[PDB]
Amino acid sequence: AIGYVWNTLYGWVDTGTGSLAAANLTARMQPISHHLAHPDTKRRFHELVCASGQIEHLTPIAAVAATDADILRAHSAAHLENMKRVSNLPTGGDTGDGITMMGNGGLEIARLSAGGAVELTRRVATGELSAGYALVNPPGHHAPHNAAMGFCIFNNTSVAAGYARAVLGMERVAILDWDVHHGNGTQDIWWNDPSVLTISLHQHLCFPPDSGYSTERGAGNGHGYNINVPLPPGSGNAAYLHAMDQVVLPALRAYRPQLIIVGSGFDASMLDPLARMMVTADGFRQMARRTIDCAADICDGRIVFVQEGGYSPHYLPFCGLAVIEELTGVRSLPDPYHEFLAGMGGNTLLDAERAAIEEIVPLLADI
Ligand SMILES: O=C(CCCCCCC(=O)C(F)(F)F)Nc1ccccc1
Ligand SMILES: [K+]
Ligand SMILES: [K+]
Ligand SMILES: [Zn+2]
Repeated sequence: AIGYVWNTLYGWVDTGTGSLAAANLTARMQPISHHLAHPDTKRRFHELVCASGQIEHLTPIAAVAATDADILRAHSAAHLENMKRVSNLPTGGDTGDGITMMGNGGLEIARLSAGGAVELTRRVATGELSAGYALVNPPGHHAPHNAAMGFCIFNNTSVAAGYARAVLGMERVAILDWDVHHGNGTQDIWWNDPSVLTISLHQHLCFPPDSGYSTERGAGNGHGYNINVPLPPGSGNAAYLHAMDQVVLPALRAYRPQLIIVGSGFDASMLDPLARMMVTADGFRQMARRTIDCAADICDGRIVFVQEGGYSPHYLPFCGLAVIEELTGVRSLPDPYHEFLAGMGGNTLLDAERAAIEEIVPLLADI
């Protein structure tokens, strides 16, 4: 039994008329119909899940709105009120950073997104479901304790981990983030806390700026329980898999969490505009396979995938379907881009990719 969350409203997120920042007449930034982060990309993933027949092998899980209490396990009271404030606006607006807009009443979607991750987590921890994928939107991993950041209103995976901790009585949770951008928000929230291990693989210095160095390791009792794996631009399947086997899986095995949550972004894909990595659907399949198999060994298979980024409306759906096919064990479709992307490279571990991954190995000893 594999849980699956999609709520119609995830496809209704209002990203405005700009590309990234707002449309801007002085700067001569022409309005456009599809902002980089337009919800269509993730809706296409859902429709592919359905049209492929994969949905026949899933157990649909209705999202429940994250309460104020759920949100406060990961965020400050000032953050929550500010988001209520912004959501009350006639056309809503920018949440603070200039690129993260909430539409009017947008808070309802932000609660359903966080809440989808919570509900899926609850039913897996219960033993109703062995595992699941929550295809939520807006994403979560850039939102720190006290802010919205980089399209993220609330930190979905941290709301879920906070629920696993406080309500389900779990002692140890791991959050593995393979969205191509640094999970700065998740790092921030659990910084001082050894009871949540946070692992981020990312393109070095992609987003946020000046963030996600390997020297960011947590603090206090949480020192040694934040792991960053910054990778050079151009890294593909070989680099990601090397990183899985040499860093991620050993970290997880050393840590012994009771639940693995995956911040699952597909913006490391070969065709993504918002990074320069070369991962293909098979790369993501192989990453999902190894993490699921790891979960089966160390925490009775309790693994929850939660949607993060990815900006290719053409390719993301097939990267996403590959991960769901690994959960259900049922293959629906080939990757119709495979032969096209195959010759492009990324499948060889380059010396500089190896050196980047080898820098993190010593950190394993402190877990
Ligand atoms: O770099 C950006 C774009 C942010 C990229 C957003 C990545 C978000 C995700 O993939 C996720 F949605 F959070 F998962 N903006 C920016 C950064 C610094 C100065 C001015 C603008
Ligand atoms: K990441
Ligand atoms: K931590
Ligand atoms: Zn991203």
